[PDB]
Amino acid sequence: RSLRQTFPYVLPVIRPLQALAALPVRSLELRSVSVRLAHAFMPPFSTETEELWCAYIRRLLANPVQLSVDLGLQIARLFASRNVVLAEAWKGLFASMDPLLRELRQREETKERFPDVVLKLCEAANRVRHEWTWGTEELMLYARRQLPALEAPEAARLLHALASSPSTSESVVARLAEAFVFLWERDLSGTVEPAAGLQLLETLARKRATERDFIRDISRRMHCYLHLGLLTPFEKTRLAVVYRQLEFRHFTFFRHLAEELLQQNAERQRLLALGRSEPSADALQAARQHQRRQRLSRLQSELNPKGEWRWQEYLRPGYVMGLGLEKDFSPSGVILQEEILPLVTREKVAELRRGLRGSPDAQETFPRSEDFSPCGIKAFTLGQTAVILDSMLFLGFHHQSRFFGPVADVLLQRATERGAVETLDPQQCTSLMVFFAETRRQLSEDPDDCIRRLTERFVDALVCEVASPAQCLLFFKSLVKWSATKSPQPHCKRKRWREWSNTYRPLPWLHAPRPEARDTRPLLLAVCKQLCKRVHNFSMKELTGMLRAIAYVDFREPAFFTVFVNYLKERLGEMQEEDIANVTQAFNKAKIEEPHLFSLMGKRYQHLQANVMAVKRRGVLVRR
Amino acid sequence: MRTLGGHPRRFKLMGGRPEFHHVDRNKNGHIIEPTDKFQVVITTSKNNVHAQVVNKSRAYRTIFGSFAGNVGIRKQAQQGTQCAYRIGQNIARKCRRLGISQVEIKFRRIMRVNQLLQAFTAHGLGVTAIAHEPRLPKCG
Amino acid sequence: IRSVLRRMKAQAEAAAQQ
Amino acid sequence: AEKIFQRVDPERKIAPRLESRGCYIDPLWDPFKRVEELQQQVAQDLTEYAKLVGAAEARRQRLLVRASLRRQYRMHDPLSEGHRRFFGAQRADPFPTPHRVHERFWDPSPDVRVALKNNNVPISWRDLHILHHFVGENGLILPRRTTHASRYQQRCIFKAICMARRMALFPYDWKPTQGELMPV
Amino acid sequence: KSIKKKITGTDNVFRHIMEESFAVLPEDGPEFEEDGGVSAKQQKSQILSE
RNA sequence: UUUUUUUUUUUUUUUUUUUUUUUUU
RNA sequence: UUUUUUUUUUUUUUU
Repeated sequence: RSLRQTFPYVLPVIRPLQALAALPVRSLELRSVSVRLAHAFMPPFSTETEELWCAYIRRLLANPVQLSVDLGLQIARLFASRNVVLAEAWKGLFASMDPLLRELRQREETKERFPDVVLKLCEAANRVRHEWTWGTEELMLYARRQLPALEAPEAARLLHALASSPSTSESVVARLAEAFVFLWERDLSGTVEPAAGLQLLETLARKRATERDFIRDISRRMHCYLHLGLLTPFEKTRLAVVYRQLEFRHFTFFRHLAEELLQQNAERQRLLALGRSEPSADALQAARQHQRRQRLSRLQSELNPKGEWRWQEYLRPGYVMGLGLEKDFSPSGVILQEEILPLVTREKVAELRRGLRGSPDAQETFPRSEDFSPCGIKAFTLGQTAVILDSMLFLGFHHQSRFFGPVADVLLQRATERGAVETLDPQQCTSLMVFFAETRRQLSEDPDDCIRRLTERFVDALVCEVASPAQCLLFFKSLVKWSATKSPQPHCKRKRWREWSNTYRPLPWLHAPRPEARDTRPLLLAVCKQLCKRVHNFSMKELTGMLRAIAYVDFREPAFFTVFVNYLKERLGEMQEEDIANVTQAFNKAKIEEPHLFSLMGKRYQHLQANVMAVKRRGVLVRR
Repeated sequence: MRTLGGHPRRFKLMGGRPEFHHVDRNKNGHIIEPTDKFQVVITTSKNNVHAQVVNKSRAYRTIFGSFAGNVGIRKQAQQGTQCAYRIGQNIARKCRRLGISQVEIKFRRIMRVNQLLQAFTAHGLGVTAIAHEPRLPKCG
Repeated sequence: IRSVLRRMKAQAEAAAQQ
Repeated sequence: AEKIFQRVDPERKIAPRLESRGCYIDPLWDPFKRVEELQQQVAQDLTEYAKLVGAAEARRQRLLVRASLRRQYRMHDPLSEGHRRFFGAQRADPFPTPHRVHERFWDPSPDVRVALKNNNVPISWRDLHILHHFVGENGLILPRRTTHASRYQQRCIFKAICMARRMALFPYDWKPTQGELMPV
Repeated sequence: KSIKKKITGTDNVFRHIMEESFAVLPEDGPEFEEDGGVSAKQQKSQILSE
């Protein structure tokens, strides 16, 4: 790295003024300050900082690659702490440990082999949404042989990892779960806490399951803590997320959250009429953000006595996208809000009601790990409101005009507020946009400016590669829906006749340049450039939706759509029925008539529809 | 002499145009889309037999058809079993040209419905479902 | 189920006693 | 045995009603009592949880018993099809019974027999949930040799179904749907 | 039915009842009773104590 | 005015004016 | 070309 006129950081190559001490032709004692000082001295990985390489242009480690027994976990953790998306990082590391990990079976036939090298390494890799086939097989196999042996605590963590592995089959994973439940049913019924309870349900959410009986029990205990006023805001929001995947349509629970928002808005407004204005949640969250940056700067200066750092908080360990930071919340609830609504029920009490109609058994104890009282933030934040609201929409709660009305109004008030769309994780930004589009005819004032600001930040996050394909697919699919009005224009032949049509609102803030900003490219071309550069990372269901949306903003670029013709032909068999309908619309709208691809797609669609019988004026009669 | 398996009347009007030229298209200009459903309606009789293709994705719009006179069979030769078999082959062969794989089969009678079904399976035109809706009188 | 259980139980005791 | 057991109760299906054994077996002479004693023994016998090998191996063995019982769950029903599958025996070959029989002999199915009485109430056009059984795939009226009904009620049934069609409350060439099985 | 031509202009009554029923019986509560139905209740009247 | 064929991040999306007016690919 | 006959004709359509 000869160029050093733009990155004045510590450790230029390896040593401040040396390169491996000019060793001849062992390499641990004189270089242990490489990883140690690289933990808080390098900006996050992105496109503008290509000089940031894990291997440092093939200089470290590698010329056989050895001597990695010590710095095995440290190295791994580093990668995961900054969201690296470079291919020549993982392949090299894995290979290096080939002789070091396979040789650890001495005592099996000094740390511990599974939970201290395989389980820890897998976790790190998973966070990065990386492909690791070797790790899947080895971990899966081990679980299948010593399942019973493992204790409850170990089982819980083990299962979590597996569940978080899309590579793994869905049939196999499910089976194993049954054993765990059956073995551990009574033990885990009263001696549980919200912190650990959520972990269990996550397994069942990301993977298909039929353990309805078991799920109900867990939820019962959780609601107990809610009535007692012990669940933290972090936990409250977390519970809602999982519910969406499980399609748990709970009335008494959702209603509580609905009313909680109402009181938050009301109380604030009341105090504004007298003179005393309590700080908002939005500002509190951002207030501590500056402190974390202040301490980081002083630490570097003290350690070295002699922009790029934009998204440095979301990549920190322990931060959960869509909720916030774990150690940024305090317990609150019935002690500070409504005390009436959710119906508490305990193990003891449940028994009584079981019979006729007309403390020693159950004991709830939240504080076990650490004291939850940092005098930080209270109540829900601006961004926390959006995430919770999305769940309701999915379930179909907005239909019922009982509670969603007032709730929706509250959000819109704060949404259009000045300086309110710049402090929130990108995960939350996707949910907020859905709320506006889901109810277009039930809003007080058209938030045209809100969409413009939100869209600007969404392109910025996608360019840095800090968003998963699934999270980036909702914003775009839902944007077209918002900018669309159904009308009944007169027919071509008979003017009295009517036919329903679609009209799309024009956009005048997506095609123009941005000379003021560093990125002179527009918001539309930037999305396309990144999509084609990383087409392989996107799945088939995640590719047709993004392409279908680009053509809806009048993108007359036949060359852009001509790159995917070779990619789709070689992967036609892996295409679902929904994928066919989401790809033809795009080419036709842009006036791109392709006969070599459309002829082949006709056969695939008909073959899938070979097992559905539909008759006239009756519908589908026999299916499969 | 100089026999041809087609329609002499239409052959005289030939002017070098490609196939499927007079057939109407859609707004997008595509003759056929990948997402579509077809249901051939076959009607039998004593001498001749007709079988037209109906597209269920275009409000039951006909695309093309064939008859005993479109294969070079005339006079009493139509009554023979070969007349039905030849007609089926033309439909199956022409189906591959358009780009259709699965086509349903519908008929009212069961007299001359054996030669057509056998010919479809000998080229690639499969059968997904069989429909029979005999309109029997409900009064004397 | 009882038969096998009982039998198995005694086998462990004999080996452990030594 | 299966056929002879239907005459005692033609309005219900044969099943192992273990919950109503008191009316047929004396409480003191109940053979099920043995189960109670036996079940307690198995639990008690599991002294190995932590005595000799510890909990390490105890858990493993627990799964074994669950599998065994689940597999053999069909052993408690010789008249059921499960019994035959376990032992792997060929199907029976009953004598060919002629379809054409004199009116004196008739064995209507239990499901349709109860619907005919209709609680001693004649079937009318309002009983839409009962007329759906007396109709074929094409919507034609079944004969008296198929529905197995009396001469008097046969004429009444034909009138109820005929009127329902005139009122646009019954199909004309197919069977009714799940959304139309409700009386007036 | 997919087609938006069916009964639409109507009020849901089923939900109303259910909603009002949560006061007497919470959703998290049990779904079944030990006593059971008529078949179950007969058993308890026949079994004897030790 | 009448609606034809589908799916499941939703109440969603494509088509639309009567057809057919040629064999071997 | 269509219809019809054991076979055929009469009759009907006209870019």
